[PDB]
Amino acid sequence: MIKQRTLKNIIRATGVGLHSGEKVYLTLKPAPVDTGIVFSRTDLDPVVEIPARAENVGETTMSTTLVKGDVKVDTVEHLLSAMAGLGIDNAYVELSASEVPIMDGSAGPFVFLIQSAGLQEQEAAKKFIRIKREVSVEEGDKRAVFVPFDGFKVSFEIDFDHPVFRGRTQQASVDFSSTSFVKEVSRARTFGFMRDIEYLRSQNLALGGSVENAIVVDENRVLNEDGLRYEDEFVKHKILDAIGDLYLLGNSLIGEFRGFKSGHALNNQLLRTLIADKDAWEVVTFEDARTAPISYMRP
Amino acid sequence: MIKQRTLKNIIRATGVGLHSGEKVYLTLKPAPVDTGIVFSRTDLDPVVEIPARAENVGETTMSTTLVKGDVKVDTVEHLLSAMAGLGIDNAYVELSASEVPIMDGSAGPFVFLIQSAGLQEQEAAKKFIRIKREVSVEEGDKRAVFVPFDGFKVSFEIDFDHPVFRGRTQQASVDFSSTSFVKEVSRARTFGFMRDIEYLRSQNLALGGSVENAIVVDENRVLNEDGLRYEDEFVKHKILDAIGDLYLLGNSLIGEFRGFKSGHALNNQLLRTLIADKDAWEVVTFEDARTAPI
Amino acid sequence: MIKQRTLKNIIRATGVGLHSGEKVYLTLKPAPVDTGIVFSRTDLDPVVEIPARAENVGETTMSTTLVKGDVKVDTVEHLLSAMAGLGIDNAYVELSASEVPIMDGSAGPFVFLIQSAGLQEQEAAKKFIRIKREVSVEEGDKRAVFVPFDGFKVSFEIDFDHPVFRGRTQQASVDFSSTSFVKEVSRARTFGFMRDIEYLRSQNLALGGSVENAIVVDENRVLNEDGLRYEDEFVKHKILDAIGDLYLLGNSLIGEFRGFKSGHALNNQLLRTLIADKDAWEVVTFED
Ligand SMILES: O=C(NO)[C@@H](Cc1ccc2ccccc2c1)NS(=O)(=O)c1ccc2ccccc2c1
Ligand SMILES: O=C(NO)[C@@H](Cc1ccc2ccccc2c1)NS(=O)(=O)c1ccc2ccccc2c1
Ligand SMILES: O=C(NO)[C@@H](Cc1ccc2ccccc2c1)NS(=O)(=O)c1ccc2ccccc2c1
Ligand SMILES: [Zn+2]
Ligand SMILES: [Zn+2]
Ligand SMILES: [Zn+2]
Ligand SMILES: [Zn+2]
Ligand SMILES: [Zn+2]
Ligand SMILES: [Zn+2]
Ligand SMILES: [Zn+2]
Repeated sequence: MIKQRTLKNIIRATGVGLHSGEKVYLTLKPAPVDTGIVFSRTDLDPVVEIPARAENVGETTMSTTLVKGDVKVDTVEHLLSAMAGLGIDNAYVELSASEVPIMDGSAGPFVFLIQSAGLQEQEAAKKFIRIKREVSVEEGDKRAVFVPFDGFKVSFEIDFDHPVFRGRTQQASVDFSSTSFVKEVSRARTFGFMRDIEYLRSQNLALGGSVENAIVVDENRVLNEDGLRYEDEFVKHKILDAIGDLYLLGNSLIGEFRGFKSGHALNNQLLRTLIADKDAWEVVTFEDARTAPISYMRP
Repeated sequence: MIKQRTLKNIIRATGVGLHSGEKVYLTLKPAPVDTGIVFSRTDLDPVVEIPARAENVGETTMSTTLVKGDVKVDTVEHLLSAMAGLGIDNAYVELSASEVPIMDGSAGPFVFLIQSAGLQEQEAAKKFIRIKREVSVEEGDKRAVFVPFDGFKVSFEIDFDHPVFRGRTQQASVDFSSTSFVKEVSRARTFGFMRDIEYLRSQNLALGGSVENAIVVDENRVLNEDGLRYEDEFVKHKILDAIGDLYLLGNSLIGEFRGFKSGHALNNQLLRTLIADKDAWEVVTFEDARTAPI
Repeated sequence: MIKQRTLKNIIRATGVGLHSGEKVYLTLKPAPVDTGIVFSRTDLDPVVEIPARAENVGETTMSTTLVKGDVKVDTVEHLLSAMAGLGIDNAYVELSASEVPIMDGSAGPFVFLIQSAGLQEQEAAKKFIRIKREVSVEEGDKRAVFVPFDGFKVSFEIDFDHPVFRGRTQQASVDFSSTSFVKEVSRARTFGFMRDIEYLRSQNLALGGSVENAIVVDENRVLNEDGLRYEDEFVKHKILDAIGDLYLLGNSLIGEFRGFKSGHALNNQLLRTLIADKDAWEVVTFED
């Protein structure tokens, strides 16, 4: 049987909130079978929990935001990408504030935290969502598509014609496993223009955001002193975001995603569209010695 | 006088439908005086005819689509460009499906079929639509203009800033006083991005679309093994498109067209706007061919 | 005390109207204290006056247009930039038509005409509007912002990815405590594509527009035989426009403006937003 997985131990970490600029306290905890990933606001009394599911998504402006009433948690997608990447089905993510710390702008830190906590296989079948037919959404020139595929494959293309981007890799495809996620995707940082940072920092927004947690460009060049982690870092980050946003489905996906200039809003719209078309997907498990077409890291 | 023209004989051909990926059966037939170009769906019972006229254009998303009720024929513009280019006034176009076959992505195959069918002059004056005053339309950054001109002239400019287009010819003008439609325009293939083909195919659209019927590019380079036919092939295909779309006026044009990033939608809008402005045009004939534009 | 300033003498000029292609007559005249800059349609009877104030701006399609009822004056910003740059508080600008003549497409001619008129210091304190809190507006990808600053600074960035604009300065800052408006900004000409000119002409518009009053480009190159007045002429002209548009506040600014692809419409929207946000600004005079 292909089994569900959680964390072996509790692990804690801290970092700055992108929005607040204040220190946020993060705790990852084990969770029972069929819990999924659940965020909890432990600064609140009573504590408020928000399951990481598509139906709980609120705003999708800059990051993916989860909401329950007036209570929110944003900046969820990078951590969720790491949970998806390492095959973590069940976990609690406790936070002292309304956002997951941005860390270095990638999913790398979260991969390392999960690894440090250790993996624990659980006595319950892992559920997968298999794409059975094509589903797509578009918003202007932006497109996001699911097609059937025996495995998990994520493709993405951006299109920037600014000098800084002309001739750089702007398309990539990853045939997904834990191992191809950790080394080829997880450390890809988010990115934006310095003029966009300037604009947010004026009007006192994104107070924790800097070159320390993003690739920062201007019209002509990359401004980070140490350059890029990967030549394809820009497009790899979009793949990272897509993996994280798609994990709001609540289970590992068996299929193929293709994005063109897609963002959190379109990713979420694609999920909603899939979920509502019951003919386009099925829940599957792999029992009695059968195996899944996706490879995950051994505990 | 300058006489109306039809085909001398029937001619048949086949080609894959861009949309369906299925073989489509095409027949070009002679037609009486004042018929214009009429498309006929022979797969339907009863047969449904749609005159190739500006008023009959439904959608314009990827190609020019003629519509009558729930029946449509799209990808009409490349064939219409050849009819316009060779001066065919009257003809029936019978089709087994909701699209004209895409052939090689240009008007070249239709030039052969029309010329092989032969030209037949008819005992009636050929009517022309002469532009008397400027008319224009815009949509976002896109523009389309008619300007008075003693002849027929089509100018077009595109504006792509992707590396694959930076530096390539993206503007051209053809004055048909001196210049041949067949030699200078007809063989220019349509074009687009491989990422768009991928997407369309995933939607079961463009099931017949490939490098065999388009110039296919990515962000940085032309993907076709043997590259372009002409250096200016991109912008010349836009001129081909304009000539075909403008022939939905129903008559040869005496005037100048100028497009900037104009597509089938804006082209049709220009026609509808022109038609509504009754003082911006007139119909003319030439009892002495010597008085016509060269 | 820092005093208000008007013109010393009346000065006249003529030029082609950008829209009409007709000869337009202009007169600059002194004005009393607290008049501000006032445009006058002196071709009409009775004469119609439109104060150059943010509340009187109508259309912002290609230029800034002032309106009172059905009477308009457009293309005001280049002249206004000159008035602002030379510290002219009070003046009348009389016109024979609904547009300020375009001249050479820059503020240079207006600087020279104002300079020719001479300066007259007046017996009243000059009022400044000081920015005390950040104010911002946005429209699509365009942004305009005021930030507190001890002086006057204009920062601007454009973003064109056409070959003709690549490899040029597309961002500039001017701190007017160190930089001279007259030598570093005022001569920057307006600019646009020849295809845009051709389109306007076919609509019987911009009949007076040409290489004689603009930098004209195509997709790949500058078409003017003479090149550029400054390497950064394009962005400097946007700064020039910003200065003109901002002078519709009615007084000189103490603060910093930052624009990204901001045009006349967004510039005006920023002014109207600032005016309404009373806690973000104050009027100040200087006794010494
Ligand atoms: O990767 C993201 N979401 O998954 C980023 C995308 C983003 C959006 C806007 C930006 C503006 C300027 C710079 C970088 C930017 C990236 N969204 S985010 O994680 O919420 C984020 C937003 C703003 C930031 C500013 C500066 C550093 C890091 C940031 C991250
Ligand atoms: O020339 C045309 N109409 O007159 C083409 C324009 C077009 C639009 C979208 C494309 C996407 C990718 C490649 C080429 C494309 C060309 N419209 S079309 O004749 O309907 C057409 C559409 C899509 C195609 C895909 C692939 C080959 C040929 C095509 C033709
Ligand atoms: O500087 C301006 N306003 O402050 C110009 C901006 C502009 C707009 C559109 C253009 C089209 C083509 C060429 C240049 C252009 C400049 N607006 S304007 O002063 O009203 C103006 C408009 C159109 C013109 C065409 C030709 C020359 C000069 C022009 C000035
Ligand atoms: Zn679909
Ligand atoms: Zn750019
Ligand atoms: Zn991200
Ligand atoms: Zn591009
Ligand atoms: Zn075409
Ligand atoms: Zn361009
Ligand atoms: Zn200007």
